[PDB]
Amino acid sequence: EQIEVDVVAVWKEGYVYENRGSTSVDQKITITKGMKNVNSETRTVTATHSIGSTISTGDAFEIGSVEVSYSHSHEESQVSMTETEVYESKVIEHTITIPPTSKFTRWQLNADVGGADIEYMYLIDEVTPIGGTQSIPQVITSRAKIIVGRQIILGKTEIRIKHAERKEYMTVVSRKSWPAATLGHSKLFKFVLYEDWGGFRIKTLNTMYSGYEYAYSSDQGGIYFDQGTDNPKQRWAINKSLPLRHGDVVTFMNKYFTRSGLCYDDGPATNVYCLDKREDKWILEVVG
Amino acid sequence: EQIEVDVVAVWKEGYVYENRGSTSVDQKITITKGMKNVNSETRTVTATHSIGSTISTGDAFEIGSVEVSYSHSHEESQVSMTETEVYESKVIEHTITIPPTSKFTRWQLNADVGGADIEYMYLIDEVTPIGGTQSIPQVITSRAKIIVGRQIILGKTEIRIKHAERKEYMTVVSRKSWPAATLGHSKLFKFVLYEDWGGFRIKTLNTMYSGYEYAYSSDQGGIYFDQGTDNPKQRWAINKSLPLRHGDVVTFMNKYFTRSGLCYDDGPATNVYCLDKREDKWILEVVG
Amino acid sequence: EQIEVDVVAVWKEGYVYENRGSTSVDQKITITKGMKNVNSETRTVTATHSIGSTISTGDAFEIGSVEVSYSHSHEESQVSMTETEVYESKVIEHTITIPPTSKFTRWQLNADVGGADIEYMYLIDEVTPIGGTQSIPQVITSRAKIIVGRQIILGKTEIRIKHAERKEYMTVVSRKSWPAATLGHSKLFKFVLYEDWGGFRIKTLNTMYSGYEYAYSSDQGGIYFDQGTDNPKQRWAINKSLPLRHGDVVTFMNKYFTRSGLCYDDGPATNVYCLDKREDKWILEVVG
Amino acid sequence: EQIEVDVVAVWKEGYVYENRGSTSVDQKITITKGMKNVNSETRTVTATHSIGSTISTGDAFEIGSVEVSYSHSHEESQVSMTETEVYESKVIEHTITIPPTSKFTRWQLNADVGGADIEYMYLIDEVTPIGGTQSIPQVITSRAKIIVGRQIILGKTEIRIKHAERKEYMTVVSRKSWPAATLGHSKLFKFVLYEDWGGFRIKTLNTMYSGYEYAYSSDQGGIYFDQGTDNPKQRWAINKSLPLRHGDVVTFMNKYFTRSGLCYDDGPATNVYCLDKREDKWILEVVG
Amino acid sequence: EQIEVDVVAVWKEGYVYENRGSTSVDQKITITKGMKNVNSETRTVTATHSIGSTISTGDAFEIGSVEVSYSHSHEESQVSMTETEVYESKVIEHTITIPPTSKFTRWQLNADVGGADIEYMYLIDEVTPIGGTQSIPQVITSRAKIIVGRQIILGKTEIRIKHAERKEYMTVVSRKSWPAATLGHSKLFKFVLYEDWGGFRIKTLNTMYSGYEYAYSSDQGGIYFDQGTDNPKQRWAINKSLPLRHGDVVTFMNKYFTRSGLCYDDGPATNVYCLDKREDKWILEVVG
Amino acid sequence: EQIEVDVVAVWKEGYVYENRGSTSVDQKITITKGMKNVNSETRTVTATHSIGSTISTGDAFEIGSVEVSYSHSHEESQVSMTETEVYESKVIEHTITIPPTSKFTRWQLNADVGGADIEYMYLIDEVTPIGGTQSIPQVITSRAKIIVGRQIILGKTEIRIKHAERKEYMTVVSRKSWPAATLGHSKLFKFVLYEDWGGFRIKTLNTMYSGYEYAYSSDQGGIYFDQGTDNPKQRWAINKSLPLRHGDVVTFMNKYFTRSGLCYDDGPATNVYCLDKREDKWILEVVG
Amino acid sequence: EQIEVDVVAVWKEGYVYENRGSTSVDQKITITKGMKNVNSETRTVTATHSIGSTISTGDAFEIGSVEVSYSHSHEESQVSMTETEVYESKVIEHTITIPPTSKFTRWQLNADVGGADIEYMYLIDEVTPIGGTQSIPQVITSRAKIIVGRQIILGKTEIRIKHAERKEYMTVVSRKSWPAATLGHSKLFKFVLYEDWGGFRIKTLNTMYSGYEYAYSSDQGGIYFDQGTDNPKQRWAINKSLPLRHGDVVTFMNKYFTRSGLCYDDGPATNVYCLDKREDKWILEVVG
Repeated sequence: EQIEVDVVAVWKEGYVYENRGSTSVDQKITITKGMKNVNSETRTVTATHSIGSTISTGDAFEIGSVEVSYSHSHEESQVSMTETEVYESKVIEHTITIPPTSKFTRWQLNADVGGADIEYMYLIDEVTPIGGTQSIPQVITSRAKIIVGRQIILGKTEIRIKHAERKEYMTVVSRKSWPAATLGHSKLFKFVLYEDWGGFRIKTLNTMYSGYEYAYSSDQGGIYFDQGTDNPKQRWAINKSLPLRHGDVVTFMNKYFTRSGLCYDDGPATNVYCLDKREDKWILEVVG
Repeated sequence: EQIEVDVVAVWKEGYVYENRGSTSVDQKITITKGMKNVNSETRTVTATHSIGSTISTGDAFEIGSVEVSYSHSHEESQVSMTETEVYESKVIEHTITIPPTSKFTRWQLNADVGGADIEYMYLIDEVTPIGGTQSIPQVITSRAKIIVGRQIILGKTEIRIKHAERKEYMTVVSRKSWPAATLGHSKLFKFVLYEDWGGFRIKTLNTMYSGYEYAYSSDQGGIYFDQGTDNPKQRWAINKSLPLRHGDVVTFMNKYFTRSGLCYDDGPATNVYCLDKREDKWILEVVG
Repeated sequence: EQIEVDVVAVWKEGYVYENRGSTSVDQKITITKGMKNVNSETRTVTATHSIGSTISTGDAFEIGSVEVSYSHSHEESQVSMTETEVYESKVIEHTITIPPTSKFTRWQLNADVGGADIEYMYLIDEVTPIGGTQSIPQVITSRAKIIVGRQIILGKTEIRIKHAERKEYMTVVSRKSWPAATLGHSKLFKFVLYEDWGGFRIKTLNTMYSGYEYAYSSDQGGIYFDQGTDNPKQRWAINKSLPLRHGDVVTFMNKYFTRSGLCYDDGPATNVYCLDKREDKWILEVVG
Repeated sequence: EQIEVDVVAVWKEGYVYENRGSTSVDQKITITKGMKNVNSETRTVTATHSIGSTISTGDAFEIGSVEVSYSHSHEESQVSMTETEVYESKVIEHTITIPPTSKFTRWQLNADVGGADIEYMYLIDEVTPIGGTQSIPQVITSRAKIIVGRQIILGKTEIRIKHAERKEYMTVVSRKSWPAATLGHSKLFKFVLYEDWGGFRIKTLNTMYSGYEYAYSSDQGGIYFDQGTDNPKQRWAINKSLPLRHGDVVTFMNKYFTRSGLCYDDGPATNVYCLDKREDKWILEVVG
Repeated sequence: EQIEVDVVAVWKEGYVYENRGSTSVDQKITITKGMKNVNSETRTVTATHSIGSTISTGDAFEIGSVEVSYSHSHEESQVSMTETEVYESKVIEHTITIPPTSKFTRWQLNADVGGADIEYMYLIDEVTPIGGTQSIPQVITSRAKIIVGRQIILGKTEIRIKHAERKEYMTVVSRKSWPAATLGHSKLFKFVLYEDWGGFRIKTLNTMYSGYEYAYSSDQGGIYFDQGTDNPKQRWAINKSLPLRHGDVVTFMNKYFTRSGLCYDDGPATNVYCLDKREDKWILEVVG
Repeated sequence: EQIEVDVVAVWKEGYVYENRGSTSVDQKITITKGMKNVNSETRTVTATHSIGSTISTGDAFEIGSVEVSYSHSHEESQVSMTETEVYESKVIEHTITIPPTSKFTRWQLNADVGGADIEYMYLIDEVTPIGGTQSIPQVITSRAKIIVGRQIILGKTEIRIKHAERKEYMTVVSRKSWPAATLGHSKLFKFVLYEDWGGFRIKTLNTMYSGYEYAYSSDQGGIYFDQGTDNPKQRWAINKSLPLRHGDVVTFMNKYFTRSGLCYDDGPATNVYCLDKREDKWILEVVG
Repeated sequence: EQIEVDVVAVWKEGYVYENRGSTSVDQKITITKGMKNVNSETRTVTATHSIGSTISTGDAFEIGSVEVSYSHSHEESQVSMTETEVYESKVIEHTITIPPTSKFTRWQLNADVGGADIEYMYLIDEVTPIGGTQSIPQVITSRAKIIVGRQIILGKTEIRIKHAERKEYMTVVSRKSWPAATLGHSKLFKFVLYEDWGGFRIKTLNTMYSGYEYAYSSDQGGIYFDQGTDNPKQRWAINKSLPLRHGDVVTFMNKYFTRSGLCYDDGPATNVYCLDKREDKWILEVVG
């Protein structure tokens, strides 16, 4: 089920090499791009035992005083660091033999695909004789055909929500005596996105307490589930325009709490919050 | 005993290279992905001995005072750091000679297999002439055939539980005068998963105290074994839908304590707890 | 829709190699240029419990005093560093065999394209016999043809604003009871640039409160939206001369607050400010 | 519009290799030159809460005293480092097979071009038989032909000033109720250099307040714009002798404040100052 | 305008390799020499706000005392490191196949050229059969022909002085109401070296105050310009014997202040001093 | 003017490889030897401003006391590190194909040449069949022919003294009202070594004060010049036996102060001292 | 003057590789052994100037007190680190193609030569078919022929003593009014080893005070020279059995002070001591 689309590729970085000499030139251009995230968690437990003892004689031994301050201190400290480095590089080398009196031109464009919100690095290497009218592509526009996943029909489509950075699915647990959203490795928990005039409602199918089905943000910040109402707190706002599709990255922004968005945070007894300035990317996928 | 399945591969990262020049181009793309975990445990023992002695004369030697504060301090400190670095990389290089007036297109998809919860990196390299209608695959869906292990029949199947990160099996030991779960290298300890209307019950076969067979979470957090009851504390919730199979990664989430899950933690005299926000991955395997 | 333009390339770095010997020489020149940005965020929580106890006897036990100061201190500290290294290199090697009694000359120019504000590294390698009249290019001027994107018609063109460094779009949220600009991953929010005699007005289409449409800077610094007036606070100044085009990097400088410019900053409940000495680069793109 | 010039190349570093043996020798000489600039900006926020409580009994409980000093301290510190490494290397390898009974001689000269103030590394490799009269070039003088940019006619030439290190153009903003120079990404701001008997005057075309056109240094240090007068404060001194040309690196030194020069500095509400011992390099370029 | 000269090359480092076996041996000797200079400049701004409050009750609440010392401290510190690494390596590899029953001998001499004060690394590789009378060159003397720059005629030669390490020319500015020497990027400032019976006088041509022409050292240390006198303070001593030539590295040592020499130092409002134990190398060059 | 000499090479390190198999073996042995000296000089300037204010009420507000200790502290610290790394490596690789049933034997000897005090690494690689009587060379003695520089005739030979580590010549300056030795870049200063029955006298030719010609050590440690006397303080002791030659490394040890030797040290207003336990190597060279 | 000897090579490390497959296998085994010694010497000079001023009003301003404690502190610290890294590696690679159904066996023995106290790494690589009776060499004994230096005749042989680690010869200087041993670069100082019934006596030839010739250890520890006596303090004990030879590494252990040995140590005014637990290796060599 593919769809046509207008891709646009804006410039990023160019490079030209005008070989004028009689000899040819071998040329190698390596573009490296590398992320490296490290998450350390040191716990330290220091324990000191100090025994001070001062012997002083000023009043009775009149003429002056001798104050002998002995002191001892045994300090036992136990540290325990725990790093977790994760790194990802992408080297891209291109070896080209540039002929004599030919200029080589690399144009690195960043091709952003419309609709789908996909982007890809679009290099353009040319080798042509000199002198000539140089054609620098500031913005290229290509007509692409995206092969696309199954469309999510809002209402009557069971989709499981997944956090993109964590790779942990959205689950339902009982905080207080209320159903509440939490990140978890379980794929059993499913959701159904609904659309009213107000906005998007995330309804659960697997809920502990019966009736309490539609997700909403509390005054505190945490996510709980309530009954279907006309409350703007239980509505949400999706970043991508309809229709929603398989493997679609979205960011649920609360309608009442306009600033805040559905996100991960290390809270007490719940870890899916609607905090101010938090637009966490949720990949949503469909069940078989 | 293989089974059919719908694999789906969502986009991750793309890359295009439009060679337009008369000369061909050799191209090398190295994708590195490397984890590195380091676990240090420093113990430090400092020991100071300080001998202060102050001689003061203000009262008797009237006009002012001379206060001579001598002091000494011998500090013997012994440190003992112990790191344990473990690193795992996976470099993936692809050398390709791109012909003249041909574009090369790499599409990196992340192929998530349905049911089994397996995922794999699915690269798609193409080399085709220009200009042409570009076909960007946002979501590919493939029909795969998983060769699958032996199915776990809930009741009448002896399975030993194993912690995925630690590679240590679940064992039974006597905490207080109660059988309790602990991580250990022994494979002799076996379990039988049962399913009632409430949820999943982890029953032991090798227990110290007779009768106390089914796993349950205490008010404290630690795991103990009790008799068969209608208590939701002794039920559990598995992340993968049935049927359970060999080499299946699961996360046992307590039914009463909805937030907490069966997990590893450095506690006193037991190291398998049901702590809040802890979904530790247990690979469960079948005995021969 | 391409346009002609005068490119100018000013000198950066030169290099000459006069091989005079009878034997030829293989020559390899690697130009590396590498950025590496690292963003750590350590949170530390130290917790000390100290129990001092001093036993002193000076008054009653007359002749001097024995002051025995015992003390204890248990210090539990938990650190949690989180780095996020991102690095980008660009190595450029050129292997050339220089013949006998020939000089090789590399001239590295930095070719700045006019109008479009694009720049690219322009190397010039020559190989010629010796001795000869050396031709050093301080400033080359080339006539280029920029392939350019769709032109933004000021008024009647829906453009979404995007922060260049963050790759986050400009969005509208309700700060206080006022519509206010914020960075966000949502592409649904669109803007229309207007031009009066005073300057450039950024009007929103998707606003929460009706009427409050045109962006303006407050006395505090934060960006809010107001009605259309003759106020210089709601005007702005764009760095590139007209016409504005697709994928155009701009810097909106407030007309009233001449120093300040539309920018990202970690504020409370809004993150798009007009702070003094802040010229953040906004790529603006057109909707399909 | 090229011009002739006398290039002079003074010695830097030599190297000789006298192969005397019957076998030839392959020789590889790599000259690396690498800059690496790193700009970190750590912000740290420590927050301690300490609750000391001491219970003492000396007066009433007569014979001595027991002073029990309990104390607590919770220290929450949040660090946030942000490095920005930028590195640039230039490796230059030359592989040469030196024949038997031939000496190889590399002479590295630093060729400084006259007038234009351009410099380039000028290597001289020779391979010749032995023994012979060695010709060491301490100072070579070459006649070059610089291809030069468009000449700046002082008065009636609109030139935009650009900071070389920052790559940020000179702009005009309103500090106090006075037009003042600031660095900015806007290319709209233009200047016209004038020459009187006193010195060089930097006049603006785009000024906020009408009349206040010519740049001058204040008693504080900051740059403002005033009317045309016979004041030496508004004159300047350019490092390169006339005529000024496209892509010309200059350093504007104030005539009154002889020590100080037009430069970048992080001041409050203006960032282009005339500070003592500051000769910042301004590339000045011409408008199309 | 070349001149003959006696080069002398004293030993540095030798190496011999006596291959005695029937098989030949490939041999690679890499001599690396690498400088790396790093110049960091960290600025740190710490700001603490601490609110201590102690509540004590000893006098009225008679029997002992409870002293409850609460305390708070918010410490905001901003660091800003700025390194500037510059590195220069020179690897020199020589691959040689040593034949059977032949010894290879490398002798590294450091060839210091007379008069001109130029030096160069002079390797001597030999390959000869064994056994033989070994000829170790402790000191070689070669007759070279230096190609030399234009001679500086003392009086009637305009030369601009340049600091070798900084690559900044000597300039004249007004410190107090006196002309004073400073480092600067301007090449407009010229000097004329004069020679009397006493020593060398550095006269300026471009001076602010008329008459004050000849350089001299003050009692403080800084360099100013005075009228022509018989004062030894305004004389100087050059390290190289006459005649002075183009691209000549010199060190101006004051005649009165025999220890001190013309040098760079970060002083207030002047940066060219005559400090004790400072022999900074000034390259002096001639104007076209 | 070459001279014969007995070289002796004592053992350092051996290595044997007995290939017994039917297949041959390629073998590569890399001997690396690398020095790396780093000279950092950090200057730090911390500046604190602290404003404490305590409000206390105990006497008047009778029953106890409230002591509110507010405090503030602004700490501005500026650091400025400056490293200067210099590194020198010498890798020596030897690739050899060892034939079947042949042993390869490397013997690394350190060949110390007599008289001249030159040393060089003397490797001996052999390849021979097995089994055989192994010939291990503990001490080899070779007859070499040193090509030697011009001999220094003690008296009537102008030689300039040079510090080996610093590469700075010995110069004469006026400390107090006395001529004194200092390190400097000037080659104009010359010396003449004289030999009496007592020892070696370093006489200057270029001296400021007439008569004060012969070098001597003071009671303080610094080097000054005095008239010719029978004082042992002005005599010296050279490490190499006569005759002295060009490029000869010597260590001048004072005859009176037997422990101390002529050396470099950072003193006030003189930097050539005769300190205890200081045998700095002076290369002495002859003038043309 | 060679001598026969029994070499013995004890096992160190083995390695076997049994290739059983039909395809051959290329195999590369790199043994690296690398020493790296770094000797830093940081000198730091901190200088604080602190101006505290407290204004207090409690007595007169009755009801409580305001105590305003202002304070200032300017801390100027200058650090100066100086590392001196010296590293030496020895990589040893052996590339071998192991044929099908052949096992490769490396046995690394450490061959210690008798008498001479020389040792060398003795590898044994074998390649043979499988299966076979494996012959593991725990201890090999080879008959070698050491080519040996000139024998030292105890009495009537002038030998100069040299410290192995420092490469500095033993010299004589006047500590107090006594001749004393010191390390120095001078080769003029010679010694003659004598042997009595008691032990070895190190006699000097070049001594300052006449008569005081034979080396002995003081009660302090330092080495001085005395007349010939029957004192065990002036005797010594050599580690190698007679006869002593050229380039012989020895350790002189005092006969009276049995624990202590002739060694280097940074003492005041002498640097050759006889300290407890110090067996410094002295290479002793013969004069020509």
